[PDB]
Amino acid sequence: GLMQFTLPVRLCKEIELFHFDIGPFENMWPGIFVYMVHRSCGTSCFELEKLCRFIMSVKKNYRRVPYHNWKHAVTVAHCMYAILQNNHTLFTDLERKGLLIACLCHDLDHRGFSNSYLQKFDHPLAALYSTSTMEQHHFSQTVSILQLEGHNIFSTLSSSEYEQVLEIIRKAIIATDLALYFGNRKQLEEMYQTGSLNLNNQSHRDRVISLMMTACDLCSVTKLWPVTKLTANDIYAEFWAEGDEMKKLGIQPIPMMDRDKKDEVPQGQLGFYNAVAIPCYTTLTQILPPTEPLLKACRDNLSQWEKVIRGE
Ligand SMILES: COCCn1cc(-c2cnc(N3CCOCC3)c3nc(COc4ccc5ccccc5n4)cn23)cn1
Ligand SMILES: [Mg+2]
Ligand SMILES: [Zn+2]
Repeated sequence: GLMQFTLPVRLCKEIELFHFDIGPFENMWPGIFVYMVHRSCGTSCFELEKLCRFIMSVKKNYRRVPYHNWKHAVTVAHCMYAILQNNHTLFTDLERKGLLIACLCHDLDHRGFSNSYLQKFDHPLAALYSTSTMEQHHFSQTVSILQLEGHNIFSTLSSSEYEQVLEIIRKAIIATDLALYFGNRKQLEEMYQTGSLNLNNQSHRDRVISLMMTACDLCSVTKLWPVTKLTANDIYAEFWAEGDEMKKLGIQPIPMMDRDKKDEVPQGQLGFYNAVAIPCYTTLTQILPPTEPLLKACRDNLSQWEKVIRGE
């Protein structure tokens, strides 16, 4: 059904840009993921029938929430695409496959509630996945969907190669738990500076991949402003929707998840960039220099928030 698709020539060149925006090509998002895989791992790392089967199932299990939904998955997948394409040598054939799948499934069957909420109100997900709650569920879902009839796109890997690819996927879905980013960047940051970072060192390698994921995951901040500005709202609908349930249970939510403090949105976003996004994209560039356009777009949108906060 999908299989017969081919991307328009108008988009081939734009799709390679880091600041590419999938937004006005909704009914092509699956096609673009077929595209980004064929361009990266060639047209014969997955049987086309099995890839298309898998993507549409991935789509199915993305809910109709405001931010953590199928649009957000593809956008992330795209960033990693642009990262991988700009640093083609540095990552193994096997890693390229995993990181393009892992991104796509990184928020699979997401409920639009944080781990804070799922843990504060004792959700069964928090009963099972004690830390990194939603992030563990997300990987879980990749497993089941892979085990579905005719979905195992990796089935052509050796038994050992198969297990390596799941590890990579699992590690990269967990690293998108922002709680782990701070420590991950902190440790990356020192390794590079104290001069001990080493691609060859597999534990070192995993952190590079984890930060990559965090860069792709938040990459809405790296687009043209009228995209970035629109995307900001999407996250807040979700956040405030969380707060609102808390309130219906007698509980006051924190400012970010309280729609009565929406006049502070620029304030939050300006502080988010400075506390999270900028450091992320600084350490990504420092380690992966040709991926610098991200940091550049992140700054651009930062001063756009400045402009707003002080009224221009
Ligand atoms: C506990 O919530 C889950 C963990 N968490 C997620 C975030 C977070 C993630 N992504 C954000 N993006 C990516 C998409 O483009 C918009 C920015 C993000 N923005 C924020 C905004 O930060 C705040 C902080 C305090 C605020 C207080 C009042 C009004 C707005 C605020 N925004 C938090 N996150 C912060 N903590
Ligand atoms: Mg997540
Ligand atoms: Zn995400």
